[PDB]
Amino acid sequence: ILSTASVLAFERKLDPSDALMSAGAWAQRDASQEWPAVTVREKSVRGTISNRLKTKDRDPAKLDASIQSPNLQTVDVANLPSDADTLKVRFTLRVLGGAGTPSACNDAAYRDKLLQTVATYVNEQGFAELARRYAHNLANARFLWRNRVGAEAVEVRINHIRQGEVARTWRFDALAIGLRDFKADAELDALAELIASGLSGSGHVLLEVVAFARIGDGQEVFPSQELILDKGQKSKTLYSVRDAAAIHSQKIGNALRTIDTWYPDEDGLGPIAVEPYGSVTSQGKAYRQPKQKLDFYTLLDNWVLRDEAPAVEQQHYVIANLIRGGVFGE
Amino acid sequence: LSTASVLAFERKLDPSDALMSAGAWAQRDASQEWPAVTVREKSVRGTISNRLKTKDRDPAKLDASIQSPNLQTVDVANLPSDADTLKVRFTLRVLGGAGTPSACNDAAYRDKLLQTVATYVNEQGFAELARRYAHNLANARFLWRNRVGAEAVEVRINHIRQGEVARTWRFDALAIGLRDFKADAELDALAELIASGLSGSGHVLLEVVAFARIGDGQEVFPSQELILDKGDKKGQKSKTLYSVRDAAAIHSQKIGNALRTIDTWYPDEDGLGPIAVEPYGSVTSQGKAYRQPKQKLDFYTLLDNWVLRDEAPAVEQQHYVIANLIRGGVFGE
Amino acid sequence: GQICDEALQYAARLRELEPGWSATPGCQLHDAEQLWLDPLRAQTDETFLQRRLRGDWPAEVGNRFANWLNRAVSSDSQILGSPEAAQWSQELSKELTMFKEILEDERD
Amino acid sequence: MKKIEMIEISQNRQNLTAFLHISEIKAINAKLADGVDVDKKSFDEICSIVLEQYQAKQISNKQASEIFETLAKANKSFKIEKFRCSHGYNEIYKYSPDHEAYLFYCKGGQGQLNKLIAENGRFM
RNA sequence: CUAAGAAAUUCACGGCGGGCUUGAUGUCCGCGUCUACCUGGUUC
Repeated sequence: ILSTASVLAFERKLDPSDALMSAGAWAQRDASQEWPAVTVREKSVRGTISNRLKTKDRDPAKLDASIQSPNLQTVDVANLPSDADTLKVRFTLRVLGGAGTPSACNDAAYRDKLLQTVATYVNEQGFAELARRYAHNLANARFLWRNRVGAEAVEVRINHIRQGEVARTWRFDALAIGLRDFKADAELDALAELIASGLSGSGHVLLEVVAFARIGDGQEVFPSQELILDKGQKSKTLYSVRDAAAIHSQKIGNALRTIDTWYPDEDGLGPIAVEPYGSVTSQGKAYRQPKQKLDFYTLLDNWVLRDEAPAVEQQHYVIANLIRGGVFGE
Repeated sequence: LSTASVLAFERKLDPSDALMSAGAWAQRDASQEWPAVTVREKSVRGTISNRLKTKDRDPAKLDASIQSPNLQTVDVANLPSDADTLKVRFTLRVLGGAGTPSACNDAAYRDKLLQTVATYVNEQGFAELARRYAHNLANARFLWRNRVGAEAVEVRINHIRQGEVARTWRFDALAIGLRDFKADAELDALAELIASGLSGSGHVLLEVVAFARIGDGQEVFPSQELILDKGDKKGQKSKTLYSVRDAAAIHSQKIGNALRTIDTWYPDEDGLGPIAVEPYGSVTSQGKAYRQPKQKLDFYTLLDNWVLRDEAPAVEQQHYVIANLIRGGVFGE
Repeated sequence: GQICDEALQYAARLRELEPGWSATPGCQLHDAEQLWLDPLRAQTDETFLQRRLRGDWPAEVGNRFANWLNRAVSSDSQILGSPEAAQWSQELSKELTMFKEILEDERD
Repeated sequence: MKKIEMIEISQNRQNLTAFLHISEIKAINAKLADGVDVDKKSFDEICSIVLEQYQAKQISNKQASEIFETLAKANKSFKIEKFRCSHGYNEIYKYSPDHEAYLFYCKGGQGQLNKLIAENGRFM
């Protein structure tokens, strides 16, 4: 007799913050601490009817009477200044450690076997495989989602803060490091070992991450956008913290855990964010189907209940979405 | 093989908002510190000239309209009284990766679409679309109502590699037409540059300046903002103008519409001229739609003919599909 | 026809019942309803107070009421493409045509 | 396949006509009875005929399972459900066709979900 | 030239003692707002 508890919850490790945007000139990015913020303004927009209309009602009368109707929309837009060409994005990140221990549980035997399974994992192999992939997703600039496409140069600065002062600095070139491979450098492995020590409880780390992207004078940046509930009525609004455009923290947290490449469909497509029934929202489909046996909710209770440990590349997936958090069980 | 339920294509050839300034000719080569034009306020007393219901009986609705004072308050942008030209400046960048969708459901549909665009680029280059995009840059068509009546306009284009200038082009936009797409001896270099940007082999950032000699204190026309009813009889109740934080300016979508006036393959007439690339390719200033689905030259119908059932259309209008896949938008059911 | 009369009685008894009408919140925008369904002059009657809403043309209120009525009666290509939406618009036009004559005999 | 899965797979899909290739039409005709025939048909009537034949003690379970497997491969459109329950977090969301998404409705679990399904109807 | 004509509901009052609401999250793609105007209202 052994079964899954009714309520089982996990808090998250790797808590990021929001990312405020700011604007300045390239080759002044060393003194980039008094640069002004990128603000959100509004503008008006009208356009024709261009959606794929239904063929049950497709006559020239409707197509010429739909043009004269006046469509006025108010949109939120965020640009760079006319004399600046570099976007700076800054946030902080702290990893916590204590990943296999739940925040709530019901059975007394289930948590004592889950802790033993996770401790057996950590004793067999450390957090050295997940941490280099997290440091890879920090090393390039995947947290810049659409601000990264088409940029001339990207540069990332990472500080380690252990008092009210810095302790270690890193500088990377985010376009030399791809978005496809996971290869090991000598400077990247120090950061990998640092955030591997942070995930094991053997220290307190707090990183400050800055990214510079060179796009061009007066060009359009893309902050995160909000939800509006409802003749010139606003149809798009953008997220903002005090007089500054921003990106949500959950979007950067999604861009950080694009880790797994062990899903059975392909590997030339590249990495996928770690989710149960691993699913891409822009693609519309769901890899790791429960008809196959490469789920979180199948590998987890085959590993814990029936003592059938999966392959080594598939244990990183279970530990990755235990690090992610959430409510499992019933 | 059906069509995907969602399909989204990102925009290539994205410009910024063009800012306006004023100076003098024979000083336009030193036009970096010119003062920028401001949006000013004035008053207008309105006389009724609207077409009422014809054969009106009394003067109680017409001779009493004169005694009722109308009060309007308008925004106007004027040149100074010592300046006789208008400088309009913006930047542009072309991306590449034109046939790859931003979001789609079907996995076997983009396997057809990507190889369709692949064999299009393999058969014909991007040069035919690029030389007409460079033509629309070369004339000052992004100046909509500031181009009319001007005695001399000219266009400077700088190719920007780093914080410097890689290549300069200087044109005369009245010596080349707004109606004909004919070859030149220097414009083909700009065409090859933006075709290399459109194909993915490098990145391209252009800066476009346009000088227009209008007159000593005339009126320029920036974009017009959609006004709300939260103002009094004074307080911009009638006409407000778009100004980006310092000075009057044109929207970016107006210049984007002025840069894709490229296609001349619509079967209405061979002398009417080019229009902008739209599905059901329409004009708002004219009110007339073209390319209806009654005819078969509509984008959705021939796209489903080309991609699904291998009905490759005519080559002279195969550039229309790629011209409105470069434009970007929301397609699919 | 019943829905028009309920709004007429609500305008006649709601603003006309309470003996007070101060400045609206956002007077540059809250002045159309404060001018049409608003009371006569009061203690705060300035120079351009009793010579603005009684001397101006009180005929924009009919189109403003028709703009509110257009939301309630739903229109689309299912009705506008058929011949019943034209009569459904003409009935509202014949109803709101008296909205300027019966709703414009007070000031003018 | 169980019969509960049969009425589930019959009700949650749209009604489509001409959704079959002719190879699958003769494949289904090889697996149905002698007398009845389906041609130029929609989904529902096929579901009703095979349900009536399985209610009769005449058609076997592997054969109706092949029929419902073929109907499972063929039909690709589903009906959008009106309510959706997020189970660990105890929340109920309601579909809004203007946003093309599910918005937050109330707090509750399976009993409250069955209550609003019985009150408002299951599908859109 | 009224379902007409007529009429006191009153006196007093202690609501009250305790408490952990929690755990995760990608809002995305695209757009042409144009043409006209004497405030010599009595901005008392």
